[PDB]
Parts: sequence; C-alpha cells; structure tokens
Amino acid sequence: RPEIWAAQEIRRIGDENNAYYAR
Amino acid sequence: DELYRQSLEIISRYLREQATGAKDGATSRKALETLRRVGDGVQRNHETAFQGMLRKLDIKNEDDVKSLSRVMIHVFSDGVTNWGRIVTLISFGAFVAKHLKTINQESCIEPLAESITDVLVRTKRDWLVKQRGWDGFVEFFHV
Ligand SMILES: [Zn+2]
Ligand SMILES: [Zn+2]
Ligand SMILES: [Zn+2]
Repeated sequence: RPEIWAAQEIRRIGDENNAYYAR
Repeated sequence: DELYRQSLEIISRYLREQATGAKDGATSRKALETLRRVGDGVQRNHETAFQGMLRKLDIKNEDDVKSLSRVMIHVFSDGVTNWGRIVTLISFGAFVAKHLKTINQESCIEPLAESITDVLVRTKRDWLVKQRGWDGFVEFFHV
C-alpha cells in the first residue's frame, strides 16, 4: 500500500540521515 | 502556542520557496538555512524514491493532505523519534509542494505545511522541547 511504502521510505531515509549527523 | 507558531513559520517558508523556486528570529533563520542545506540534499539524493512515493500517493490537489498525514503518523508508529526522520518528512513535504506547483501555479502551500506542523508539534511536542526545539534542530545538522 502506497502510504505504508512511503512511510517505510521516509523511515529509511530519515534513519540514514540521523546516523550520518549523529557525529 | 509559540512552538507551533515558530514551527509553522519555518516549515511554511521552506516549502513556499521550494515550490516557487525563489527566496523572498535568529533561530528561525538558522533553521531555515539548515533546512535549505539538508532538505535540498535529501531531495537530490533520493529523488527517485521521492518521485516513486509521490506517484503512488497520487496527490490530486493542495487540500489533499489526508493521505500525507496518515503517512507521517505511520512513520513514527514504531515509537522511534529523531531529527533525521523529521527533516526527511519536511524534505518530502517540499518535494510535494513543488509538484503541486507543476499541477497548478496558484496552490497555497499552507494546508500542506500546517498538515506537517500539526503532526510534529501535536504528537512530538514534549520530544521537541526536550531536544531544545529548533535550536536543537540546527545544532544536530551543524557542519
Ligand atoms: Zn541520503
Ligand atoms: Zn485550500
Ligand atoms: Zn507535556
């Protein structure tokens, strides 16, 4: 489902970014 | 609600300038600058995925933000909250704001901005305050 897929993508890209800036 | 007001201003200005394509307290300016740097970077790095997400979502109009709200809520449904996810949400919000402009020149990006702000501020208010709000946001993504 599009909403779930979108959520998982945002969750994946967000965590990537978070790990990146977390120093 | 000062936190909401500040958040809405920051998020609105970014989406609007991203949509139109041009730029027109101190914390708000630093947050917008950070948002421009990180948010543009997220959009460039993940354009394909963002495009796919957008296509599947199939947003008809400016007022069609209910699906987006459900997506933002679900993102945090695992109980995990961090700045990375927050900035990625806002980045995707700007990506959507651009497309709406593609569909029509005259869309008010406000409904989209308020939709995003409500989820952040309403559902994560005490997290945001604990993180030092938008000052914490700026610090986290500092370079
Ligand atoms: Zn990335
Ligand atoms: Zn409207
Ligand atoms: Zn409280």
